[PDB]
Amino acid sequence: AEAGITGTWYNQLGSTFIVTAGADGALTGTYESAVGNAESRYVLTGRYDSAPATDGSGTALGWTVAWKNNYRNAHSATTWSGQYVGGAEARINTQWLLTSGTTEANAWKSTLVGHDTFTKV
Amino acid sequence: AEAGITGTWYNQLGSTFIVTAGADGALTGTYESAVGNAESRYVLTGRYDSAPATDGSGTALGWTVAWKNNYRNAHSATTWSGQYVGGAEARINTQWLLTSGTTEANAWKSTLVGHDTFTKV
Amino acid sequence: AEAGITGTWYNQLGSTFIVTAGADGALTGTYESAVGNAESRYVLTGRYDSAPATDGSGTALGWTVAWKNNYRNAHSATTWSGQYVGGAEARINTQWLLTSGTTEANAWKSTLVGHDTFTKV
Amino acid sequence: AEAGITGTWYNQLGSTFIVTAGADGALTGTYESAVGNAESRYVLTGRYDSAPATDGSGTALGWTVAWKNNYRNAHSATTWSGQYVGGAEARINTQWLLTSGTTEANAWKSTLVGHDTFTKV
Amino acid sequence: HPQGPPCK
Amino acid sequence: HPQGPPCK
Amino acid sequence: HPQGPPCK
Amino acid sequence: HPQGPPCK
Repeated sequence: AEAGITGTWYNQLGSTFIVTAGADGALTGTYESAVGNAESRYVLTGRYDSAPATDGSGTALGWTVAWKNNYRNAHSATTWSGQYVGGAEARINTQWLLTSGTTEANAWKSTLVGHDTFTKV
Repeated sequence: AEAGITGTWYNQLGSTFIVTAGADGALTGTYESAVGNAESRYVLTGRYDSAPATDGSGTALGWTVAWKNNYRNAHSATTWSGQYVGGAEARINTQWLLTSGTTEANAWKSTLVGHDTFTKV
Repeated sequence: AEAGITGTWYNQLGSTFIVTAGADGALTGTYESAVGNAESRYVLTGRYDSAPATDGSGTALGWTVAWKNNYRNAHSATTWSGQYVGGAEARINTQWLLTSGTTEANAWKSTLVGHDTFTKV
Repeated sequence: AEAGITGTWYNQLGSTFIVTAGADGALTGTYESAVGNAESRYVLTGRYDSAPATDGSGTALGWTVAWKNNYRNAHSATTWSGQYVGGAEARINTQWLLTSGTTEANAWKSTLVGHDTFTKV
Repeated sequence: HPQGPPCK
Repeated sequence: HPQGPPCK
Repeated sequence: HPQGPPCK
Repeated sequence: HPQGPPCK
C-alpha cells in the first residue's frame, strides 16, 4: 500500500486521479475529468488505513473531491470509499456518493450513488 | 458556510467531530467515538464546495476518517457525503460508506451504508 | 412481525404505504404519494424474512414500487431495504435506491439513495 | 422490455435469476445462489416501469429476495434497483442493499451496499 | 417525482 | 450468505 | 467499531 | 457534471 497507492489511476469513464499516499495515512492529489483539458482538475484529499496484512486483504481508503476550481463551480462534492488491492493488476474498487447542495425541499434527491474501479493502466 | 461549518458537531449516536473549514475548500479536524476517552480520536480530512447561494441551498461537502490511531487499527475507512444547512438550527445531513479491507472473496460484503445528521447542540 | 407488519405506515414526508404480510414471506400493498389524491397510488410488492428471534432483532424486509399507474409514468422504480421493529412504537427503518431509466451516457447518474423511517402514527 | 426481461440472467459471482415480467409491471421468479444445488433457490418479487422510449433509455426495475427457504434462514433480505438495457448484449445493471435484522444497538451496521451486472450469457 | 414530499 | 460467490 | 454508538 | 464520462 502507500508506495503502491502513490501514482496515477484511471477509471472506466476516462477520469484520471493522481495521489501521494503519505506515511501517516494521508492521501493528497488531483482528480481530472475527461477531455483532460488544463483544468478539469480538482483537489482531492483523503485517508487510507495501513496495517500488517497476513491474509491478502485490501487497504481501506476514501477521498473527497468538491467540484469547484477556477473554471467551474458545480455546487457538489463526491466521496469514494473502497479498498486498494496491489499486485500484477492493482486496482482500487470503490462505491461513491455525490451530493449536490439543494434547497430543503429537494434534499430527498440530493445524493447519487455509484461505483468505480481504478487501475494503473 | 466556512465560518458556519467550523466548530464542534454532534450526531445522534454520541460521536463528536471538530472541523476547521479553510478559505479554499479544505476541511481538517478530528472525529471522536463515544466514551470520549483521550483517544477515540481519529484525523479527518475533507472538502466543501463554497458558492453564492441566492436560493437557500445547502453547502455540499464530504470527509474521510481512516480508523487507525495509536490505540486502534480497525482496518477500515468511512466517508460522509452531505450538505451543511446553517441558521438557528444548522445541521449537516449525510449518508456514509464504511469499507473494511477484505480478502477478494469477501469483497462483496466490504461496504456498509448509513446516514448521520449532525447538529451544534 | 407478519401481523405486526400488516397495516398502514407513514413516513416523515407525508407518504402512506398499506401492506399485508402473507404467511410465507410475501408483502403486497399500495404506496400513496403526498396530497393523497385518488391516484398518487402505486402497487408495491416485496418480501420479509420471518424467524424465531430470542434476542429482540428486527425483521428484514424489502419492497419495490415502479412509478407507473394510470395517471403517471415517472420512468423509475424505488426499492426500500430495512427492518421492522415492533412494540409500543413499531417502525420500519429503511434505506432506498431510486433508479431512473437513462440513456447509456447518463447511466452514472441514474440512482439516488436515501433513507426513510415509517411509523404507525 | 417485458418479453426482453423474461428469461435467465447470470451475474459475475455465479448467481442465476429466472424472471417472468408480467404485462402490468410484475416481476416474479427465483434467485439461485452458487453451487446451484436443488435449493439455494429463493423467491423473488419485483416490478418494472414500462414506457415508450424514443431515445434508447433503459427500463427501470427492482426486486426483493428474503433469504429464507426450507434449508436456510439467513435473517436478511436484499433489494436490487437498476435498469434493463436490451439488444445484442442485453444486461441489467443494478446497485443493491442487503439488510440483516439486528438488535437496535447494531442497527448502524445492518445494511451493506454493492452492485451487480446481469447478462443472458 | 411521486416519491417526494408535497411540493407545496 | 446465500447472496455471495461460491465459497470454494 | 470506533464509528458506532457506545456499546454500553 | 465534471465527474462524468466525456459528453461526446
